Amino acid sequence: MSRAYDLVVLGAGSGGLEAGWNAAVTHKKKVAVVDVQATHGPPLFAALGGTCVNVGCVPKKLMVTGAQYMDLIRESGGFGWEMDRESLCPNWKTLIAAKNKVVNSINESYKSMFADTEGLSFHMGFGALQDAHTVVVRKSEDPHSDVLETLDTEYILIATGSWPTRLGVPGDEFCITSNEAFYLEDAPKRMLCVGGGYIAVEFAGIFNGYKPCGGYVDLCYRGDLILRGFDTEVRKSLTKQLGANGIRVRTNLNPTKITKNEDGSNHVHFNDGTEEDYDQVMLAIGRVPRSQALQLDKAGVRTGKNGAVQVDAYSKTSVDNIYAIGDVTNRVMLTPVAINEGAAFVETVFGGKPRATDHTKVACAVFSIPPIGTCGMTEEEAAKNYETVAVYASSFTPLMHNISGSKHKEFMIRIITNESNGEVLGVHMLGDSAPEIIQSVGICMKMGAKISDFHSTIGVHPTSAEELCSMRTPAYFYESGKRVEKLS
Amino acid sequence: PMSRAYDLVVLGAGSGGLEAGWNAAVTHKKKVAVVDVQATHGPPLFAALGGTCVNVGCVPKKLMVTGAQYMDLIRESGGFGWEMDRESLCPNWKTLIAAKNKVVNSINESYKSMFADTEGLSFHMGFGALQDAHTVVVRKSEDPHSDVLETLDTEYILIATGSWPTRLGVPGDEFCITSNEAFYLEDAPKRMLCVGGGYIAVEFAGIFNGYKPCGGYVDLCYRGDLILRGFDTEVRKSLTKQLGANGIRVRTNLNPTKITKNEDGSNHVHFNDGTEEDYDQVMLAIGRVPRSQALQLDKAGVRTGKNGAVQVDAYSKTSVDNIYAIGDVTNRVMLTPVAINEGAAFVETVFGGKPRATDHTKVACAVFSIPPIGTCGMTEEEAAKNYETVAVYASSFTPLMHNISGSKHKEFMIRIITNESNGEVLGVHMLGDSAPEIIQSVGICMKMGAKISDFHSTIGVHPTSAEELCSMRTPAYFYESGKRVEKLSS
Ligand SMILES: Cc1cc2nc3c(=O)[nH]c(=O)nc-3n(C[C@H](O)[C@H](O)[C@H](O)COP(=O)(O)OP(=O)(O)OC[C@H]3O[C@@H](n4cnc5c(N)ncnc54)[C@H](O)[C@@H]3O)c2cc1C
Ligand SMILES: Cc1cc2nc3c(=O)[nH]c(=O)nc-3n(C[C@H](O)[C@H](O)[C@H](O)COP(=O)(O)OP(=O)(O)OC[C@H]3O[C@@H](n4cnc5c(N)ncnc54)[C@H](O)[C@@H]3O)c2cc1C
Ligand SMILES: CN(C)c1nc(NCCc2ccc3ccccc3c2)nc2c1cc(C(=O)N(CCCCN)CC(N)=O)n2CCC(N)=O
Repeated sequence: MSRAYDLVVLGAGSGGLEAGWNAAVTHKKKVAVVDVQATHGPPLFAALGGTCVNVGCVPKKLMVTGAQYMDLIRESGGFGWEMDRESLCPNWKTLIAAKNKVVNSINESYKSMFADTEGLSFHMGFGALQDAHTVVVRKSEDPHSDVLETLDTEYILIATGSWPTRLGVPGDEFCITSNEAFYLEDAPKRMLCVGGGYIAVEFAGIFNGYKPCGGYVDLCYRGDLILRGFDTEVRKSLTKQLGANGIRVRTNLNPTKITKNEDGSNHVHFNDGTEEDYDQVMLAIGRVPRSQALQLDKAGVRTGKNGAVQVDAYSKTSVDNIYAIGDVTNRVMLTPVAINEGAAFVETVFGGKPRATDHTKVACAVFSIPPIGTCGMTEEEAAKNYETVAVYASSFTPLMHNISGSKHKEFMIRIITNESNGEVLGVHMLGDSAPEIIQSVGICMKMGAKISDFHSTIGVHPTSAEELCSMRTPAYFYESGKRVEKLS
Repeated sequence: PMSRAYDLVVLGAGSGGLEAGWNAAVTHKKKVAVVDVQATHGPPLFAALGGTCVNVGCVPKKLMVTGAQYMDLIRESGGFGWEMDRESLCPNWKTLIAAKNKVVNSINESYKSMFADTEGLSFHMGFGALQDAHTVVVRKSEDPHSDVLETLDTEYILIATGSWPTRLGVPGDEFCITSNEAFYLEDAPKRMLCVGGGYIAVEFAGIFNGYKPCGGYVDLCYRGDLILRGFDTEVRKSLTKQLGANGIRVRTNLNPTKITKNEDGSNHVHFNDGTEEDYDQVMLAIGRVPRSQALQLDKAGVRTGKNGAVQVDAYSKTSVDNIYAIGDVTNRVMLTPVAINEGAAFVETVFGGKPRATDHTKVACAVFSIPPIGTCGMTEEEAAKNYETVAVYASSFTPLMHNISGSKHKEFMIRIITNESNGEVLGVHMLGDSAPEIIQSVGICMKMGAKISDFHSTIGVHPTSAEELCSMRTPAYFYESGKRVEKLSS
């Protein structure tokens, strides 16, 4: 008697719109894809495309690229580009519109996909399990709410991604998350980004860019230094060049309460004791698995660490026929990984040859101004595992930044080796054009690459990149996981 | 053997000549002498302390090209909300030229400082020419009959005089200019013919383009059908498109025949197709002869020929046993990170006593036009005639930033050339923004024998122009035995 659908994917995400499209076209199995909304926009935010196309990195980088202009219009003067530059402030209006046009360009492009592909079905609403083989689609995350559709399936994939995490404090209602920020009407004059994640730091740089003439962006981390887990030396070099943009970072400082004001402002109590009136208060304080209202309890698939769906090597949950990927698994909160995990799922089940995604030596980026590329492990972690760690480093001020007046801007490179055999463990880069370089580095590292491989390679002059192959001498080492200056 | 004044003389403070001079003077402690023709950058000799790559080469070029790119990244800002008076946006050439004369004349001072701060590495200011296998005489002028200042007595000699812009070889060449005179022009040129299809005329075509005074144009001009001889076909086509966009008339199959000054001062240019047009300037970027024609290598039994290319073996050792040559005057590969690598290999050879030969192959080049290009390895065409079964992976698109910019014609082209036999990457070719940065890290993967099966099993970075290198799994076409097909005849 078999069954009606072969698969039903919960979430039209980076991770779900791989898994479906691969099962429907490259294995011709019947697929349903459940997602809450047609196209981007409040109040559902996340749409067809996922949380990295609508309220993700696609719109993020567009606004960041716009925010890069402030610098490049300031700098221009030194190369003889004579300009008004006495009241040149931008227009947040025309950016968000042009940004929407493009997210909306993608929103309608993916619909064409369903209509024009046989065996690939859209089902609008909230997904929810009733049993191992039954996925009820409703109007609300509420379970007493109305059954729009009832899908009958052999397999269930879960790809519902993240949802940004809240402070749970007085006046927490008056603050905003990443989502809300993409759909603000004006450019906050007085601005506060809370947190120290890529989430925040990027958004600082954005808001920093679109200031009405006079007005500011305060950062706020509850710890000592911004960007937990990144290269400590790099994290510092950033906090300075952030400072030079105008961004006032503050540290070991947490809000205690917010309240709304006379003119709709937000009065903010701090942990230190100071009180200020900002126009907007962004909580960029990480994000968490969205596994609450799927009723996994009902079908009996384990969750745990902040509701993260528990999965084996191969993305298989505690019920054999249920699977999970992307951010709800909680393995890496990224777009390119959620994809890979989902492509590996189809190769495993419908594919034929079992496979599970390789989560390490993942080249990453943060689009700060100026931006960071990092792949592999920090000297801090390297010291813990490997016998002998060697640590190369170099830093310099690119040629243009002599003429450009931005004398502070500097490029910084930090390579980390296993001295046991002279193999590369991590590569950490700050400066403009970084994340472009880390990608093609990230390939060499995947193969397995020694510092001798790097310094045995002729340069591309003149570029920021060529100091990858001009780093021969180590700056210090680690033995027993303890810092040194030569091998004893 | 016999006790000499210096251990090593070097003719030219080049990228090569200064790498050799320094490594010998500190890590092997020899008494080195380095000859060059002037204090600092500028006319009439241009090339100075720091080589034909810091004074009238790569460095100051790539500043001016960063300076040109701000034309695009201004009328491009408009779409991101950057409303600004673009009314009569006339850029000041003088302030860019000013800015760079300050920057170069600081690397020049910073070279003086290392010389006078370094144990027995001496600088000698003149035209250094050979007297015998152990002698180098330094004259005030390039003419042999010119006054003598020094006569260096040495065990070894090194030739690092590099290259020199080649003449057009046609009446009216006296009225033209080269790379050299361009860096030191008083005003920016209104009507500009950039003559030649080398990477140097191309890069320089943007300079006059970006910095063209209002109501002015630039024409590129070349011998053949497709500019940048020897780069990837599909790149060279797709580039010329965007030079058109940028606002450049690329007129191929053209070659000026005669030039004659006018009344105002502009240049009246008889073309090869019986055409006549007027230009305020005419810059030739047609080639680089090795620069050996006044060193008297004949006189020391050093063998020249092949344009002036000093004849050298797999370890840089010339026809004479104590004399060596490196950089552009050798005429192997004419990049700067080669001249340097040819230098420090030469010190490991002679003074190190653990010989090493410089490798000229799988060397990543890059061209700084607008947009730029990054290329390492061999072109589809060359590779199909070395291999049973080549396989051309290809991809191209418009970025996110141009989606909203307006210049939605802009593209980022990535073509991977593999040997189908074993899927090993014989060559990568890239157009578009941030290319030369990405290729540098790619040239490392290829030097480790990169296979395609490595590229598309490495997780990507979202969202980046580069990430499309790992996205390519399906080959566009193949080349079964030197002839393009559409699938392998299996
Ligand atoms: C501001 C921001 C910037 C980012 N920048 C980057 C970056 O630069 N690079 C990078 O690699 N990663 C980035 N990320 C991370 C990346 O966006 C995510 O890791 C990725 O989108 C997760 O894909 P996914 O398959 O897990 O599902 P998601 O992308 O989260 O998609 C989930 C979607 O499925 C649907 N859905 C969700 N819940 C349910 C439910 N209960 N029932 C039914 N349908 C549901 C909704 O339509 C929702 O939009 C960023 C994230 C954010 C928030
Ligand atoms: C416009 C332009 C752009 C370039 N762009 C790039 C690029 O992007 N990337 C790249 O890798 N390469 C580039 N190059 C080439 C590079 O800059 C150098 O020319 C070369 O790579 C280094 O050669 P060299 O070591 O012989 O140096 P050179 O500088 O050529 O050494 C010779 C120097 O010695 C002196 N000298 C010359 N003749 C005599 C003599 N008879 N007696 C005494 N002293 C003498 C002069 O100062 C002369 O400059 C470019 C060149 C030009 C002209
Ligand atoms: C090969 N591939 C991975 C995909 N191809 C296509 N269409 C045909 C593309 C193509 C290009 C060159 C080819 C050369 C030789 C043979 C076949 C080719 C097919 N649509 C694809 C697609 C992946 C997808 C797809 O699902 N995504 C495409 C994301 C691209 C964003 N720039 C989102 C995802 N699931 O990861 N889509 C959706 C259509 C679209 N462009 O919106």
